[PDB]
Amino acid sequence: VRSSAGAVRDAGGAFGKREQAEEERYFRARAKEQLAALKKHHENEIS
Amino acid sequence: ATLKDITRRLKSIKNIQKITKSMKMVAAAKYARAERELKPARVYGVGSLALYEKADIKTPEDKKKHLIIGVSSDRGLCGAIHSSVAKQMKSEAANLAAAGKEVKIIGVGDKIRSILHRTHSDQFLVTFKEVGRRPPTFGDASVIALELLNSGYEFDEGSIIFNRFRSVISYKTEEKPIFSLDTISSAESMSIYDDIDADVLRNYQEYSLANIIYYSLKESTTSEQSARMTAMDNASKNASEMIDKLTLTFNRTRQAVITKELIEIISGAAAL
Amino acid sequence: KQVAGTMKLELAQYREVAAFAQFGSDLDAATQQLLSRGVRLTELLKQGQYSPMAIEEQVAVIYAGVRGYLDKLEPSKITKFENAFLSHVISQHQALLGKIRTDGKISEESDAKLKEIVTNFLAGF
Amino acid sequence: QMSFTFASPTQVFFNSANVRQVDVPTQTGAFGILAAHVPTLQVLRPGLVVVHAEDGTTSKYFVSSGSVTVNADSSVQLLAEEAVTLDMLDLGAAKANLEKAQSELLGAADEATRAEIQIRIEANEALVKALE
Amino acid sequence: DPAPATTFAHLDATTVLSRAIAELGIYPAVDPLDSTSRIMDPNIVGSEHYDVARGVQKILQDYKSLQDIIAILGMDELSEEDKLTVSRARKIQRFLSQPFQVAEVFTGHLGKLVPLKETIKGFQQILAGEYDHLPEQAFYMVGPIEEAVAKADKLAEEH
Amino acid sequence: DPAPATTFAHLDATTVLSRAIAELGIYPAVDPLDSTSRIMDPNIVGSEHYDVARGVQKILQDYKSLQDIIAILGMDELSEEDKLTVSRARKIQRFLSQPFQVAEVFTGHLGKLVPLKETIKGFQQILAGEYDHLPEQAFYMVGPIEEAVAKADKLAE
Amino acid sequence: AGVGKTVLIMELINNVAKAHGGYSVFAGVGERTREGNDLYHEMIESGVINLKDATSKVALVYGQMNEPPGARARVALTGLTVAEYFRDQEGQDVLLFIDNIFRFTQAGSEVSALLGRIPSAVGYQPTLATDMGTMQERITTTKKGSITSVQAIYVPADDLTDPAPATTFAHLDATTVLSRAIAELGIYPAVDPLDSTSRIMDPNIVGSEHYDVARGVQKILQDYKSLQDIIAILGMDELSEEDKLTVSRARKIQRFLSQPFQVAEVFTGHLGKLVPLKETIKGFQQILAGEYDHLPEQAFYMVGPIEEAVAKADKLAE
Ligand SMILES: Nc1ncnc2c1ncn2[C@@H]1O[C@H](COP(=O)(O)OP(=O)(O)O)[C@@H](O)[C@H]1O
Repeated sequence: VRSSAGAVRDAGGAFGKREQAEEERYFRARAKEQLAALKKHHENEIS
Repeated sequence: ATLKDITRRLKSIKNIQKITKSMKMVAAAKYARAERELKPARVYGVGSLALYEKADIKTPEDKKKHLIIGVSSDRGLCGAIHSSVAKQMKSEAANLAAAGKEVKIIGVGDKIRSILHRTHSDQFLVTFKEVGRRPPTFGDASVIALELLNSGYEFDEGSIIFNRFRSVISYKTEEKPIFSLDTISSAESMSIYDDIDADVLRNYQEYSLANIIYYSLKESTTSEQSARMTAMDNASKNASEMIDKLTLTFNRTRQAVITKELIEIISGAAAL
Repeated sequence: KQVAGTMKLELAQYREVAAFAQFGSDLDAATQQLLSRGVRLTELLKQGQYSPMAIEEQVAVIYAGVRGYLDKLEPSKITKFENAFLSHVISQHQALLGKIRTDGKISEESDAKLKEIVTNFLAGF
Repeated sequence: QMSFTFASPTQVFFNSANVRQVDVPTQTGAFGILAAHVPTLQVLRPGLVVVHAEDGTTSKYFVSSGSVTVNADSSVQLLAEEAVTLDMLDLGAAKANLEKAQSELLGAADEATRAEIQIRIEANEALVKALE
Repeated sequence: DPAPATTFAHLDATTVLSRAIAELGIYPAVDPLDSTSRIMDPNIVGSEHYDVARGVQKILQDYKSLQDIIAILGMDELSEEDKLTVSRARKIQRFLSQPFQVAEVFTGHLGKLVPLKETIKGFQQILAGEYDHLPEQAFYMVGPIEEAVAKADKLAEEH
Repeated sequence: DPAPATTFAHLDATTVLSRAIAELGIYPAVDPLDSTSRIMDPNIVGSEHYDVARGVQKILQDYKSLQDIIAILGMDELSEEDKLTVSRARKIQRFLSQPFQVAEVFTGHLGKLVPLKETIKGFQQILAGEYDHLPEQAFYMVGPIEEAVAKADKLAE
Repeated sequence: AGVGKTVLIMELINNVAKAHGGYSVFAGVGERTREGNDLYHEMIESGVINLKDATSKVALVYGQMNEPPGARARVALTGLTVAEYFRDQEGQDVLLFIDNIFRFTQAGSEVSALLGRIPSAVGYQPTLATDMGTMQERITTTKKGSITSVQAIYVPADDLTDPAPATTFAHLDATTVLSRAIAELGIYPAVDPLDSTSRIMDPNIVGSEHYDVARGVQKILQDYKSLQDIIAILGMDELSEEDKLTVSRARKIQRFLSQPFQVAEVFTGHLGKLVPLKETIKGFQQILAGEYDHLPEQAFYMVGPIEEAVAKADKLAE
């Protein structure tokens, strides 16, 4: 047996769930910031 | 479990073991660098502390303001570094609040802020991020000192908690006191220092604050990198010790699968 | 043999510090140079459908790559360099390729001429 | 005797050394420290500290800022924020920076900027006066 | 298994639907790093189509490799050339999803057809970085790329 | 295996003794998350009994889920609620162990019968948090929780 | 492959034919025809086989890989027959190389399947234990002579509990682990000093001085292996004097384990040496006690007795 790439997600163990949750956290934060910036740009562009 | 489950778990654990091993290498490199940089900073900070060491300034214990500064980095995976520093910070804050002091807290590093944002959440005065990503410098200490002095908090005393780097295996959560020019002026032990008005004395106090912040930054950075090296070494050893058992189980299950399939084939062949 | 003998060792060294490639920084110049040579060597071995290369051209490309005339190049461009350098050598210096093909060896005269060709081309890229 | 300790954050020049006399600048006024100088605290100004060993040797280190402490037990601690030996500087850069600062001080954008430019001015001025 | 393993040799194109992708809600669940074809060549489909397809596959594979690190370090520790890789890969994963006209019973959305040019152009743009400013959820279950832009605008407005 | 797999359907209450627990020294080695009964009903055993049993199982299951991370990243990489859960789970795992009368010759310890009310009370207390100050080993091989407190007192001197 | 298996086999053949007068047999069970021809020509070149003057030291028996299983399961017995003659009817010691011993069990398995016998645990024949026993139990030291068998071993799936190696290892009286990681370092033979083991590493069998020297070398090499990590992490400058001394001793011992082989002269060019047992024990006793802390590492690379290492040390400073 060898090791593949991205096997932690495949295993589905605690580490896979933990990784998926961490990634979702980070990108939820960045999505909130990007949505705020998009609203701000849309207000700054009516002028 | 089935052969597929053991195969898949074993692959994942091999991945984790490799990641932790490379992490231990990187942490060892950053440790060598930080422990090389800490030599001059150790003597620099010790010299800075020398004054208050050898002219004792017992603060007047009838003050209301305090300041507790904890030092650590943004990153985890470093043992109980942040845990110990936050434990000391909360211990001191509670002991001081027993007497009704208006304590306040500056957290250097996001981890310290987070560990103390449940209780002592309100007492935060200001906090800093991007600590430990790169080695600290006197510029960082100057920035912390500036953002402390400008913040309109006339603290009458303070403590700084950090992780003194005893050795690659051990660190000690040390605390160093810090005072204010109102304490220095009224400290009779300063009577034997000449050319001391309230201008050079408190410029010197500002510089002393910056010095202690920088010394604590260097000590804590070295301690954090040593702790991460040890933690990732232990994690790699745990992963390997787990892969031993998982490989044994995988081989047992592989042989069981071969035997079972073969017995099914020959039992079908015999039955007809 | 002359060229792949050292290419094999360079890739062997790269394969045992491959994991760091992500971290990349935070490491000394030793492993940094190891995995900066390995990436170039790897990107030389990429090849396309139904386009085999004559032995002398493989030797020329691996010579350029391993003797060190590529470590100052962004990896993503390496392929282009190859697909350019190859053609260039095919056009102008056919005599050198003929000598390598027939002698079956990189004589120090041919070695020097090839170094000159690689240096001159790499200069104007 | 005197126990000297001259140490930039980056590097340490003397650690509990034993020098005869050390001449240091200061906000109040540049002055010299000998083996029994009365205790004092001071904060340095852009200048050049001059050290002399037990013998008659000398050494000049240009210091930007810091603090010099002289203690009861005859222990000098000269912590300098940026201490560089003179052989690390170049004239033209400092001179041009000084002249630029003098030029911009006319532009009283604000008192804080006036003070910042003044600090840069006399910094480079000490640099040139050390190198001129 | 012997049955699918033996069938693989009798097809000119396979689209291996995956349960793991279908768990992330991406529908169709087609596995980008296991679906293959025989006409995926620079001669039969054109240079730009081929370059974009290989770019999508390579970025997804890089993301797969990165997830192993993200498992331990957390994702704030990733370098700044890789956080970009992860974000782009997530955007591409979402953009590969699409609502079908026969799934209106499940999703409620309206089925769409995306001619080839829109797909190639949208993936070119997502790879180039022309959409680093939109949230990833802006691409979930949309047709052409312009619809992802409109959806991002609507999310922002309703924010 | 076909034999136990088949017999699982003929029993009211099963009690799965496991070698993994026995290698930890806990005895009886009963596995708390494989043992089952058909009278684990709030209308049969009351509500306090059922709630205590289900809280014990919930916390043990949470600790089992954590074990995968704990075995590599250590306990220094857990939230504070997770550290507290692990501490309670270890206390409960130990407290489930009991010394039997017939095992005096093995252990030397004195065999105990723990009445049902004492068991419910002790586990209710451990779950509430009335014993977060004691160490794990204070619960190892004791009868009712009074003996656990007494042993924790002995260890403190 | 690539580690020195054939050169080591040739050296063992030569030394045992030279220091004992005992011949050797090579039973190539399941032998690739290409590899068999290459081995034949390597031997002819190296002198162990000689086509002219009836002084060959090897009897080659080849059961090729393209013969029905019934013939690959019996060639080991042909080799054993020749060697048994050399032991009983000529009363001497013999070497018996068996490359490979896995292909022997596999051939037996195929024969048993052909006959129609229920396959055992993992598809191996039901008679695996006694099929191995009948062969392995004729390689012994009777009262006329001895057959010493060197059996190349392949471990299927890197599984040391597979029925084939599991049955084989019940008979092995020693193990020699050639490793690539030591051919890279230039030490030859590549024998791995730590993986290699033996049953007679017992003070009763080999003696107290031999035993203690062997354990001293093993301990120091283990310590150097452990310290290599710390040297690779925390730097060399942070090691005590004793640690640095052990590193020096370990590097010198490493280099001293290397030896020049009379059959690999054309590679090294160095004239081959045959180090008698007592000389080896003396050399390692001296190196461990510290008598040679004042010599350079390269003075030990590819030398025979220790005194020859001293001679090299002198000649490399003149
Ligand atoms: N003692 C030695 N001296 C010099 N070279 C050696 C020695 N042992 C092994 N080698 C080299 O290692 C290579 C391994 O090849 P060989 O052992 O002959 O076949 P195989 O790799 O099948 O065992 C040889 O070509 C030889 O040059």
